[PDB]
Amino acid sequence: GALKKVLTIAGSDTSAGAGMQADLKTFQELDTYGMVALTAIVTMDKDTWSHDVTPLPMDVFEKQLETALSIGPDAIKTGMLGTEEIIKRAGEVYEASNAQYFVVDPVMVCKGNPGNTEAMIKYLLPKATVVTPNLFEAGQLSGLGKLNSIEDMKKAATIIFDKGAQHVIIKGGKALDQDKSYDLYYDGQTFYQLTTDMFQYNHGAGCTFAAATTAYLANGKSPKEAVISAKAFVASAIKNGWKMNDFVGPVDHGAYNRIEHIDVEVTEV
Amino acid sequence: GALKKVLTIAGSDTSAGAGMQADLKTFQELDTYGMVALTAIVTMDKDTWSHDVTPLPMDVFEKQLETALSIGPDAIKTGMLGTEEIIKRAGEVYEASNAQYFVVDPVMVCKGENPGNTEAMIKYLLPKATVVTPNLFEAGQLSGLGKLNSIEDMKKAATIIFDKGAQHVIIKGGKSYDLYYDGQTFYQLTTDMFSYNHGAGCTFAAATTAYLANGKSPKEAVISAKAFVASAIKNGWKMNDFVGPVDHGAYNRIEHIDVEVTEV
Ligand SMILES: *[C@H](O)c1c(CO)cnc(C)c1O
Ligand SMILES: *[C@H](O)c1c(CO)cnc(C)c1O
Repeated sequence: GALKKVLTIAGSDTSAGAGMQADLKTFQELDTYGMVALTAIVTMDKDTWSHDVTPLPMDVFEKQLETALSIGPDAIKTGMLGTEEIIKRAGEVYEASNAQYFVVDPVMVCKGNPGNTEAMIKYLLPKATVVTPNLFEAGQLSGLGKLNSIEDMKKAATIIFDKGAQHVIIKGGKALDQDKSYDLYYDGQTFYQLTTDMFQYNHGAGCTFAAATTAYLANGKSPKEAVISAKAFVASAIKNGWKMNDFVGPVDHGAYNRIEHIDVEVTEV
Repeated sequence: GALKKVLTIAGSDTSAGAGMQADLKTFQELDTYGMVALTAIVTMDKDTWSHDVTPLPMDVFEKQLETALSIGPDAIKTGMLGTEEIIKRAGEVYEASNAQYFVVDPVMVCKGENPGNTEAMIKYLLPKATVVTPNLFEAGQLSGLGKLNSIEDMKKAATIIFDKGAQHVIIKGGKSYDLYYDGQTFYQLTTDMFSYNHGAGCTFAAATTAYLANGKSPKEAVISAKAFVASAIKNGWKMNDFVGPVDHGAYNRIEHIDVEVTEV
């Protein structure tokens, strides 16, 4: 039947591994109609790879929103938002829409502000179907600071959930363990640990995971299935990522469908 | 082997049917690594679908090109360029890269809705173009023939545009004829006729570009891109009362449509 319409409110990653590029790519891979409202443009210097974030004026941000909103998204994802104004508006449009799914990837960092954090806490967490911080973002969102363990991650998730998020996944990434990738998923009742092997290039892993979750929810998976299916999606992308230069390599967003499925072990902790 | 890297220099079609959205989606469908240097942001009024083109500052345009060029595209496509200076830089970045394929979709109009720009395309892009993909209006402008009303006028247009330096020319007729010309032979490309065609041209040029990057001859790339876009068109859907985009994934997901090829 008709493609589900999935909007991302996000920034452009010129390198095309992350940000709106990941979102659109992943939305397409998962057979949904992808759309974007750009908040910012990120570029990288040719010699050093230093990032430059160029914000987009609010008037064009709002023009993009009006269009994308008239089209009627079934699910919304947010990525790099950049300002409290934008953060606040991202929240407002979700509520104003007929969308049933709101996936918040609380971007703070790229590979290669309590201000925005508080605005994220205030305006986004209470409407979030799923929120997907990495280890660093989870400690900020929870106000616990540096999380060192599965049990600290459990603490962070309860705190974030109690601030309004219906479902929380914290990516433990290379910080928690480096032989295995652990994420902690929490739904208010039970803590699930999600585990896959590690092999290697993971630029855009985060966005891709949040983008896949949104598509999976748009297409009818429960948040649990959606998160688990997204972890598998991104694990394959990560395994088959490629070297772009001396600083970075993107995930291969098409790997799950074109190369292989990777097993995600799920356990209660 | 590694994913081929394909750059599009284009604008954002907020409706996500055409422009860079169509490009990236098409690029992804054809197993290539798609990238974009954004030239502008196109938005549409909710009530009238009036297009508003917000250009991006030239400084951010150039920072995006610097990053895309360091990554090293295997192929470059152009879409909406908007100014004669954007037109010139697009050609220059093609020449500066090690890219072997330059596909120019000389966009002048959008589904739903400067001859100085037309002159700029003729001077800067056409001499570098592996493939140029005008619709009927754009071909009449690039050729200077004005409104093309027949396969004879299209043949003339294609000859003129080839003579301006484009190596392969396809004029989309808009039954369902496209005219392909390589300098030696005129091939009429046809399928059955199917109105949710928003982004068909971008998708066609984007698929052409990916096919070329993945090793198909220009003839085969065009024929393959036509089948690709025909499926997308056939499976387009109604977005609102003004427009309906093509289904970029329809070739892979839904069905494969045969292209009839005939010399003319
Ligand atoms: C950074 O690379 C990045 C992210 C996080 O990976 C999200 N969005 C944009 C535009 C980025 O550049
Ligand atoms: C128009 O919708 C359009 C075209 C031509 O189809 C190309 N690029 C952009 C950004 C557009 O909006």
